[PDB]
Amino acid sequence: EGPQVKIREASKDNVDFILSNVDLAMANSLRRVMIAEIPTLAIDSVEVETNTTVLADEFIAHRLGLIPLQSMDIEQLEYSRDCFCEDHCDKCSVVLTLQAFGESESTTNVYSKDLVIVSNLMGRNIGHPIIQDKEGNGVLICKLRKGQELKLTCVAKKGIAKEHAKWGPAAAIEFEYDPWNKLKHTDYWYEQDSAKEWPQSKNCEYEDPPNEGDPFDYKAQADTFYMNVESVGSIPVDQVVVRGIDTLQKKVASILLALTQM
Amino acid sequence: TLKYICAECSSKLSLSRTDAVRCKDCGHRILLKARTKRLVQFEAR
Amino acid sequence: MNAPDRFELFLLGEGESKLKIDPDTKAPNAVVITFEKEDHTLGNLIRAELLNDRKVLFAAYKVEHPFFARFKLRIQTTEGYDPKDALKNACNSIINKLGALKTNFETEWNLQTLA
Amino acid sequence: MIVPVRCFSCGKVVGDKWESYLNLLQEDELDEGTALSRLGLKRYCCRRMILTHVDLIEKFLRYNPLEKR
Ligand SMILES: [Zn+2]
Ligand SMILES: [Zn+2]
Ligand SMILES: [Zn+2]
Repeated sequence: EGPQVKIREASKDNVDFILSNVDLAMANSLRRVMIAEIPTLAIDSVEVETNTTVLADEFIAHRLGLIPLQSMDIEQLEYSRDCFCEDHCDKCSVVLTLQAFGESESTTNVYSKDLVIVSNLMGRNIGHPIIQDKEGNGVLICKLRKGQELKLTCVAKKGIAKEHAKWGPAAAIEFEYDPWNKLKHTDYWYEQDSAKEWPQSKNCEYEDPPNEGDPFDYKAQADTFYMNVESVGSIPVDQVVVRGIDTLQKKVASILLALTQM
Repeated sequence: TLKYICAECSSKLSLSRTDAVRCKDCGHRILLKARTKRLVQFEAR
Repeated sequence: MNAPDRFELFLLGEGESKLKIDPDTKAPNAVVITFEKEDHTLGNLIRAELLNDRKVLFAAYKVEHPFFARFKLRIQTTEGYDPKDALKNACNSIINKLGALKTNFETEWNLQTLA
Repeated sequence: MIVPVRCFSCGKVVGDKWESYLNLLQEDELDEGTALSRLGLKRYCCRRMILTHVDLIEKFLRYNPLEKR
């Protein structure tokens, strides 16, 4: 008993589902947590040893921080802030290394597949850059003319999208409810006829259209929200949803614990 | 001594205080100081 | 230059607690609870779950300034009902609903084969 | 300068679709809209991220390296 879920489409990066028998506040809180509160791994620190490219050092550092990294086992990693090491260690970070040289007469593309994990992952499933396209080359980090070199070391910690958007695993989250406007939560702007000028949403097929003669239902509340969660690739989309629910539950549990302890 | 690079040749030179600032290989009078050896830290944000 | 550190949005600073409760003098049996390092995500959910309670006369929240991640929540209940108890019940209900939703979503996902 | 790693608005990773986009435009003679749709860019935020990019790094690559090894 509780909120009911029926998922229409499932993919490697998109899940389209219906969330019924739930409050609007709960659905919105889940959406916000999925956007902002899910921990993830991303490159945080960059030591540049050699950069003879045409791009600035912090330009490339910014690009590297935006590289999605595998975060399946991120819960086994610790935050650098509450780790007893000095700067970074193996219990709270993953160390990658990029080393590219322009030995070819044509432009040499530095991809994210060239990143090499140097730290000992200790059996975890974190750190590997996420590869999505068919060619097997990841994000296009940089380009090198002949003779140009780029040597650098990245330290990746775990963070959340609140601290910086590079840790966000959620991409866009479609969220809709009441496609027929039976709750009258919007007043449709129009010129001649509102119904004709406003295209029907794809979810209108999943609810009964209004009868055009019945009186306004002033007791009906908002439920049955159609939500489509996309994944950047750091974690599988189903894990995105599950970890969002877990994070919200942890927040409420922390509220309870603080209240009880005080 | 301190290391420099010819603006044109890209050749590496070592110059002292009394040395005239020119490229030995080509005579170019424009030199760029070499990259520092101390590590540089960048926040990836 | 004057920008604050982003971790101040969610990390409690030195010498401050997550919750502080102040009795309200405007109306009887009312409290105002300040939540630190929180925002709408928690406030709206808590307020709505409080409004589902039948013995809660008044429940509202506000984020006084976007710059600071904190919000105030005013709760007034009927006589003989501690507003702290109302907050506990709302939180327990939210946790139960989220657990049920997690179970249902896991079961629904396991039913898939095209993923 | 060089293709952005992620879409500014939603955060979809579009830095790995620049070469595929150029290949689709050149080799397959697809128009821009169909190529963008083929790559999976459906929201117009991502579509403007990839469609309006100007690849200036090529010009930067024409000048001889300052520090050549
Ligand atoms: Zn550590
Ligand atoms: Zn010279
Ligand atoms: Zn986008």
